[PDB]
Amino acid sequence: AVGIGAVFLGFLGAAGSTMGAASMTLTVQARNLLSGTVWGIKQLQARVLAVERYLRDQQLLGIWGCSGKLICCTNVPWNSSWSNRNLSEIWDNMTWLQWDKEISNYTQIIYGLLEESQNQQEKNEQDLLALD
Amino acid sequence: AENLWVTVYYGVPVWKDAETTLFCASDAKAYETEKHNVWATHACVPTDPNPQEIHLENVTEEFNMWKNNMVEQMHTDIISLWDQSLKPCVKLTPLCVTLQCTNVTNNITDDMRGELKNCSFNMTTELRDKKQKVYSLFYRLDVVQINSNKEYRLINCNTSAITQACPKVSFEPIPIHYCAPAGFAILKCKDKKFNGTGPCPSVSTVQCTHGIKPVVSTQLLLNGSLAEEEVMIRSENITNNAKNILVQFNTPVQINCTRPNNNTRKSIRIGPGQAFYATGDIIGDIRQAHCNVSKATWNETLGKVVKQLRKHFGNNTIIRFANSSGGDLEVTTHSFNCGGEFFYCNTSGLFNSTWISNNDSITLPCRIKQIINMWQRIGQAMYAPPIQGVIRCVSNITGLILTRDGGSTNSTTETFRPGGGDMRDNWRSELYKYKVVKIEPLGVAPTRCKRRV
Amino acid sequence: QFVLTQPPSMSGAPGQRVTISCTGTNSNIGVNYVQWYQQFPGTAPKLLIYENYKRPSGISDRFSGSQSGSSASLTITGLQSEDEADYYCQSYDISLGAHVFGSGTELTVLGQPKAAPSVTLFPPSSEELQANKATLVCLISDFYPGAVEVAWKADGSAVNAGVETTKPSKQSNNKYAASSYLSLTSDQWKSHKSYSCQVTHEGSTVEKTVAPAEC
Amino acid sequence: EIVLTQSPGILSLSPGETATLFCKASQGGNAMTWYQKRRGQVPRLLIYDTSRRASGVPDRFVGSGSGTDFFLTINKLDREDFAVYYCQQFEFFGLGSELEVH
Amino acid sequence: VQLQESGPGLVKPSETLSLTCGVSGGSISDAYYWSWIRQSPGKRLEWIGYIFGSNGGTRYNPSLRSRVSISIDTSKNQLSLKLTSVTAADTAVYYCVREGVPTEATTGDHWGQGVPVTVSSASTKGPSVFPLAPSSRSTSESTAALGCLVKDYFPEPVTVSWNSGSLTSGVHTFPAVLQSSGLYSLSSVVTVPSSSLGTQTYVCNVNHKPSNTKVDKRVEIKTC
Ligand SMILES: *[C@@H]1O[C@H](CO)[C@@H](O[C@@H]2O[C@H](CO)[C@@H](O[C@@H]3O[C@H](CO[C@H]4O[C@H](CO)[C@@H](O)[C@H](O)[C@@H]4O)[C@@H](O)[C@H](O[C@H]4O[C@H](CO)[C@@H](O)[C@H](O)[C@@H]4O)[C@@H]3O)[C@H](O)[C@H]2NC(C)=O)[C@H](O)[C@H]1NC(C)=O
Ligand SMILES: *[C@@H]1O[C@H](CO)[C@@H](O[C@@H]2O[C@H](CO)[C@@H](O[C@@H]3O[C@H](CO[C@H]4O[C@H](CO)[C@@H](O)[C@H](O)[C@@H]4O)[C@@H](O)[C@H](O[C@H]4O[C@H](CO)[C@@H](O)[C@H](O)[C@@H]4O)[C@@H]3O)[C@H](O)[C@H]2NC(C)=O)[C@H](O)[C@H]1NC(C)=O
Ligand SMILES: *[C@@H]1O[C@H](CO)[C@@H](O[C@@H]2O[C@H](CO)[C@@H](O[C@@H]3O[C@H](CO)[C@@H](O)[C@H](O[C@H]4O[C@H](CO)[C@@H](O)[C@H](O)[C@@H]4O)[C@@H]3O)[C@H](O)[C@H]2NC(C)=O)[C@H](O)[C@H]1NC(C)=O
Ligand SMILES: *[C@@H]1O[C@H](CO)[C@@H](O[C@@H]2O[C@H](CO)[C@@H](O[C@@H]3O[C@H](CO)[C@@H](O)[C@H](O[C@H]4O[C@H](CO)[C@@H](O)[C@H](O)[C@@H]4O)[C@@H]3O)[C@H](O)[C@H]2NC(C)=O)[C@H](O)[C@H]1NC(C)=O
Ligand SMILES: *[C@@H]1O[C@H](CO)[C@@H](O[C@@H]2O[C@H](CO)[C@@H](O[C@@H]3O[C@H](CO)[C@@H](O)[C@H](O)[C@@H]3O)[C@H](O)[C@H]2NC(C)=O)[C@H](O)[C@H]1NC(C)=O
Ligand SMILES: *[C@@H]1O[C@H](CO)[C@@H](O[C@@H]2O[C@H](CO)[C@@H](O[C@@H]3O[C@H](CO)[C@@H](O)[C@H](O)[C@@H]3O)[C@H](O)[C@H]2NC(C)=O)[C@H](O)[C@H]1NC(C)=O
Ligand SMILES: *[C@@H]1O[C@H](CO)[C@@H](O[C@@H]2O[C@H](CO)[C@@H](O[C@@H]3O[C@H](CO)[C@@H](O)[C@H](O)[C@@H]3O)[C@H](O)[C@H]2NC(C)=O)[C@H](O)[C@H]1NC(C)=O
Ligand SMILES: *[C@@H]1O[C@H](CO)[C@@H](O[C@@H]2O[C@H](CO)[C@@H](O[C@@H]3O[C@H](CO)[C@@H](O)[C@H](O)[C@@H]3O)[C@H](O)[C@H]2NC(C)=O)[C@H](O)[C@H]1NC(C)=O
Ligand SMILES: *[C@@H]1O[C@H](CO)[C@@H](O[C@@H]2O[C@H](CO)[C@@H](O[C@@H]3O[C@H](CO)[C@@H](O)[C@H](O)[C@@H]3O)[C@H](O)[C@H]2NC(C)=O)[C@H](O)[C@H]1NC(C)=O
Ligand SMILES: *[C@@H]1O[C@H](CO)[C@@H](O[C@@H]2O[C@H](CO)[C@@H](O)[C@H](O)[C@H]2NC(C)=O)[C@H](O)[C@H]1NC(C)=O
Ligand SMILES: *[C@@H]1O[C@H](CO)[C@@H](O[C@@H]2O[C@H](CO)[C@@H](O)[C@H](O)[C@H]2NC(C)=O)[C@H](O)[C@H]1NC(C)=O
Ligand SMILES: *[C@@H]1O[C@H](CO)[C@@H](O[C@@H]2O[C@H](CO)[C@@H](O)[C@H](O)[C@H]2NC(C)=O)[C@H](O)[C@H]1NC(C)=O
Ligand SMILES: *[C@@H]1O[C@H](CO)[C@@H](O)[C@H](O)[C@H]1NC(C)=O
Ligand SMILES: *[C@@H]1O[C@H](CO)[C@@H](O)[C@H](O)[C@H]1NC(C)=O
Ligand SMILES: *[C@@H]1O[C@H](CO)[C@@H](O)[C@H](O)[C@H]1NC(C)=O
Repeated sequence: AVGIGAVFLGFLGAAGSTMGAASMTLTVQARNLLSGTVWGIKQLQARVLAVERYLRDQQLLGIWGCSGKLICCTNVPWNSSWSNRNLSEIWDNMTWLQWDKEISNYTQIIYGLLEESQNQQEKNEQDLLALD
Repeated sequence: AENLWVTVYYGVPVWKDAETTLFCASDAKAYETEKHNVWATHACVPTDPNPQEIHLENVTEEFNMWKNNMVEQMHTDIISLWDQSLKPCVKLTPLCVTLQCTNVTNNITDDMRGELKNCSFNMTTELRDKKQKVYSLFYRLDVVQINSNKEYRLINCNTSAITQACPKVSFEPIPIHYCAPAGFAILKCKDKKFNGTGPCPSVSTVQCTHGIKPVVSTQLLLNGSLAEEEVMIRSENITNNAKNILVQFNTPVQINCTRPNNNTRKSIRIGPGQAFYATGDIIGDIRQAHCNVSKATWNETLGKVVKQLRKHFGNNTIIRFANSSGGDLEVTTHSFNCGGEFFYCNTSGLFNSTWISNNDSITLPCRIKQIINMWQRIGQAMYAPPIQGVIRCVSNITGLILTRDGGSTNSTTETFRPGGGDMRDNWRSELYKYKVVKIEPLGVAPTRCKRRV
Repeated sequence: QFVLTQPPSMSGAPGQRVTISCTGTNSNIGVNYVQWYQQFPGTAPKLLIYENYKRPSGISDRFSGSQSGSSASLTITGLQSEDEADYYCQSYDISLGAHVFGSGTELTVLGQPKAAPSVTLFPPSSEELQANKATLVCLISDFYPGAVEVAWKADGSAVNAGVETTKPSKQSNNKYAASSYLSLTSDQWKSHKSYSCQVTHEGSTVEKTVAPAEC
Repeated sequence: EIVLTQSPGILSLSPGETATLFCKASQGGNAMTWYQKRRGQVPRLLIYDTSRRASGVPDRFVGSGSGTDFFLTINKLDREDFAVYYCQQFEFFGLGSELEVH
Repeated sequence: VQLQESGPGLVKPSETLSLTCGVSGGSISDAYYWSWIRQSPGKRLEWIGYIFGSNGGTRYNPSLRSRVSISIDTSKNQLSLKLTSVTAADTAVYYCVREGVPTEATTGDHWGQGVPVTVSSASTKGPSVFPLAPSSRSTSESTAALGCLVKDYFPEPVTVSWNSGSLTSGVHTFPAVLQSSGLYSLSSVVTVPSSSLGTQTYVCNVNHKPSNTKVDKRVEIKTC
């Protein structure tokens, strides 16, 4: 069937390519994140720094709508005043490294928007199952 | 439709630049020499064979060797390993004593001076009541004159104590591998021509570096990694004359060094369970320890570096060389550690040439110090024991360290001189290809999907 | 240099069962799919095994495929005479970031009988004598094994001037074909009474002879 | 060797104004440095890296320029600001300028 | 879906080889990979590059990445390869391939026929084709060998059809020899029954593409 197809790369392998092709593989970029006489103190503080970072990320993802989905969607509409880009060009033109410098200004606000949105949705569905 | 919705993505491959600690690890053959005789197996997990070296396409990053980190912690870590390899060994406190010295038995010409002095003194035995009379040999660079008769003392016994190294622990380097912990990566520029600053268009990431052998040398760095094709010079600001110039050349040039005098060690006892190693009899003729290099290969490589150096200063330029200008001992000459003994070898015979705009072997003589003081710490002097037999060692000269003279007042020639300076530049000759970057997941991007209630 | 290693040649009787091993490292084989390809000499290659055990339609189930660790293996049960070819293993490698091929393995099937050679000795055309040259052509076809000997000869002596020779080339019937040309002028052509191509194959010596009297 | 050229130099003005001295290099690409020397005293650093100020420096001294051409501009001149000034790329040096009360 | 190759067989050193791959039976825009493969003498197989059919995304061998370029034109349904500053290592046979359908009963991969490409400084040559006329020592027991010597053509190849390809029975294009002059010479024979020797006519239609010529030389029997 397949004579020669693109198999898979290492973690950060796709990161030069476009975001549409890079979104096919996330599990590789996710798995290489946890694990694979004064010096023991340096190794132990390295390991606990690693698990501290990963647990912070898991909690920050948990307080939004999606705990463990690894791909989410939500109910906050995109304001075009941040990005001013077409839909047709971003998924077939740019990389994430290219993307991050463009969206670097508008951060730390979108997170709070997600927080408030998830909070209001939870209290409204709470009221729904309250009258249920 | 036009209501695009935000979508969060976990594990987007993207990074930033950062600084953190690192990880030391070597092979499994270093554990065969058991019981921590070599250092860096107190603190070494064995490396796993064939780590991944994954390649990348289009992505292009910029590097900078001069403000690069992790070299600073390497210079810290080697010093800390050196200090950890000494506290289980004996002190040499009761050795600072009045020495009765004379010349060794040799048909000496009057104008030449003795390189060996022959001294005898008192020392405590295993008990406290007996004391004995014993003799040994020393070099002239270790005793000084206290002030009829003629008597000496050691050089260091007025500012510090003195620690003898153990004869168990060896001194040869071994390939240290550096590795990143979980949640970082190490990049590597694989470009063939990259001087040391700026963007590199073909990168590759990695989890662990290649083999690095730490050797300490002041000029003419040894056993290094040569470049691919040409001879590359690198500097930070070339028109500034304060910064050194690193020259990495292509073909290695062989060097021999040897000490021919046969030596006999001898074990004096200080007291309960304390050994001390003198230098006993000398069987043979007293010759002088020296180094050989080949003539034509040296001249041809100097022609190579002249041809490459001419591009940074215009074509019509006279270029010459000169020996070191002055200073303390271990920066005029070049200095190294062969066979578990330290050499300081004069280099004036190599850097005397001038270069116009268009079988035999060179020797050079050395000297031998027994006590050393590397890194110039304020209270730390280290003795080294002698060894047995004729000693010789072969190596590959690989790189060079130079310094331009600050010549004002309208002179077309640009002389160059060797200058040792810091120990950091030897590591900067090998970590010129790695920066350390930090992974960041959870990007966020708009698209057309919406979560249902 | 090839990052995938194979032993270069192997031979076996018809009906035999052999295993061709492809040896590499973890970085290429241990994570990717490997493929097995077949080509004849002078022939574009053909896929045999894709994704380490699967065969496309048009290919028999006579071959089998397995993979373990950093090694791959093809197994031929019931070797046929048709399988005199060159086989290759192929994969993709991360460290080079590229597709790579193996060492190549020439499967020469045993049991082929020794075939006595067919010889043809052409004189030059009279056009070539008008061009003042003389090509003597010795075509040696349909023979086994591929150890053939050509020798060009004069009236009483040998000649090795103007001689060029193609080797026994394994043709479509798994036998061999070869050729030799003897290049002279037309004046050197008419300077002799005969020219001979004497070929030795399987100990058998056969000499074809033309005469410049016979043009 | 890189030679610096100093412009206008001898400059006589009144207090409360702004002034600007000029310097030009024979080789572009490098940074610039400005030094103040008063009468019978020790010189003092004003400008390093062509725009940065040292300690004890009010920001009314502003250096600027690019390539080979650099300007030093002082606004709101005071009595202590009347001094001699020097430009500096590397071990080389310029001849100087003179600020005098008019 | 058939794949065929086009281009000059001889390239001068330090110049740019160009190749055109013509595809039949399908579109180039389909969701498939299209790849170039070259084969050195000694049968060293080496991947060059590939490009996806739909959007045109490319991936080359990095080790030649400076000098290789691959393009696709859907208008002519063609693939194109360009290699600048060729040297002697680039003498190879070239195929263009399609990856194959990810289904149950596929034919496997789809291979081209190939172009042989020679990197050389010497000038090309139109061949000298001479009719190997069968002598009486060639006409043994009612079967004769009659052929054509394609002497001094440079570079390879020459295609030999027989009566414009209408006869393929009993023919054999033998392996060519590589002379000390550096020029190739091949033998292409057909074995013919003797009774047809007086009636039928036999042209070898030999073609040399790098010199862009075709010689149609008839083989005729004559006494001396
Ligand atoms: C740049 O890199 C080169 C290449 O490695 C270095 O050159 C080597 O330096 C090492 C020093 O560590 C030399 O190793 C020494 O070799 C001696 C001779 O070994 C020969 O003889 C033994 C016994 O017959 C054989 O088994 C062996 O195969 C050799 O043929 C040894 O005697 C030394 O060991 C001594 O010390 C240990 C320490 O306890 C004792 O246990 C031993 O019993 C013995 O007393 C040591 O192994 C080596 O010879 C050098 N050359 C080569 C070609 O490797 C350079 O040193 C390095 N550059 C610099 C500046 O150092
Ligand atoms: C690194 O290696 C280089 C290369 O070897 C060394 O360079 C040489 O250093 C010596 C220093 O000793 C240079 O000077 C020579 O010293 C001689 C010693 O003088 C003795 O003899 C005189 C009488 O001649 C006595 O009065 C005196 O007390 C000493 O006993 C001088 O005599 C030499 O003079 C020579 O040249 C002059 C001028 O031509 C003649 O008049 C003399 O007759 C004699 O021929 C000389 O001055 C020597 O020149 C250096 N070599 C070169 C090639 O220049 C470095 O010293 C070494 N580095 C270190 C730190 O040692
Ligand atoms: C020669 O030596 C110099 C040092 O003497 C050496 O360093 C380079 O100097 C240039 C200055 O020309 C640096 O470029 C600066 O980089 C910083 C980094 O953030 C920027 O902030 C700077 O911005 C300028 O413009 C701003 C506009 O308002 C100002 O506010 C600001 O103060 C600056 O004027 C400027 O881009 C450069 O980073 C260094 N280092 C390097 C590696 O280039 C230089 O490398 C040596 N060699 C050469 C060939 O010059
Ligand atoms: C530093 O010291 C080392 C000491 O080992 C020294 O390395 C040795 O040098 C010798 C001579 O330079 C090398 O011997 C060579 O051997 C090869 C292979 O056997 C030969 O091709 C050479 O000559 C042979 O053939 C000649 C005729 O062509 C004969 O006349 C001759 O006698 C030989 O038979 C040559 O002699 C030896 O291989 C090296 N060994 C190593 C391990 O390097 C080195 O040369 C010294 N450094 C310098 C700069 O001199
Ligand atoms: C300086 O080094 C020398 C040798 O390099 C040392 O000299 C040796 O000292 C011993 C002392 O026991 C002498 O041994 C005696 O020798 C005589 C000779 O017959 C013998 O009769 C005695 O019974 C005893 O064995 C030895 O001779 C002497 N070496 C020489 C050449 O005379 C010396 O210890 C060192 N220190 C000094 C001189 O302070
Ligand atoms: C090592 O220990 C020995 C033995 O303890 C020391 O020998 C002693 O040396 C001193 C001074 O050299 C001697 O004092 C001298 O005594 C003589 C006569 O007794 C006198 O004429 C002198 O004016 C001086 O007072 C002492 O007697 C002597 N003792 C012995 C037992 O020999 C030696 O000095 C110590 N050090 C070294 C470096 O050898
Ligand atoms: C080492 O490699 C770096 C990177 O290639 C070199 O730095 C670059 O040097 C060039 C000069 O050859 C600089 O170009 C200059 O740019 C300014 C920008 O305005 C322009 O005005 C000048 O006329 C000149 O064209 C370039 O900016 C500089 N940096 C980068 C990032 O490319 C460096 O020269 C190389 N060699 C050495 C010996 O350091
Ligand atoms: C670098 O090269 C210069 C020139 O070759 C070296 O200068 C030379 O230095 C030596 C020792 O410093 C001078 O030797 C003198 O010998 C007399 C003999 O009595 C002595 O009285 C003096 O005190 C001095 O030791 C020598 O004259 C001098 N050469 C010249 C031409 O001035 C310099 O030593 C070299 N640097 C190194 C590290 O070798
Ligand atoms: C690495 O970089 C190269 C060079 O930029 C990439 O090749 C480029 O791939 C894009 C695919 O998005 C091509 O853009 C599109 O091409 C089609 C062709 O029909 C056109 O219709 C579109 O409007 C758009 O231009 C681009 O032409 C192509 N450039 C080259 C020089 O080949 C490559 O995809 C990157 N990634 C990898 C993994 O190699
Ligand atoms: C040990 O060696 C030194 C060094 O040569 C000798 O010192 C010499 O002493 C004489 C007389 O005091 C002087 O004339 C010489 O000039 C000195 N040499 C030097 C280089 O300065 C000392 O005499 C030697 N002692 C013995 C016992 O041999
Ligand atoms: C260096 O000195 C030692 C000590 O004398 C020499 O070793 C001797 O070698 C001879 C020859 O085999 C033996 O007879 C002795 O027994 C050895 N002595 C010891 C203590 O082992 C050694 O040979 C010398 N090195 C040379 C000459 O190169
Ligand atoms: C010093 O240089 C020599 C050659 O000048 C190096 O020797 C080569 O080492 C490689 C790797 O082990 C071998 O594959 C080669 O066969 C060796 N010889 C040659 C002629 O290339 C040597 O590795 C260098 N380094 C040391 C520490 O000796
Ligand atoms: C120790 O002795 C040396 C010998 O010259 C001298 O230079 C140094 O100043 C002395 N240091 C002290 C602290 O006495
Ligand atoms: C180096 O070799 C060249 C060519 O053999 C020669 O011309 C030159 O003089 C040599 N260098 C020196 C310093 O003699
Ligand atoms: C200068 O160069 C040559 C060769 O090294 C020679 O004339 C002389 O020994 C050198 N100078 C010194 C001081 O060694």
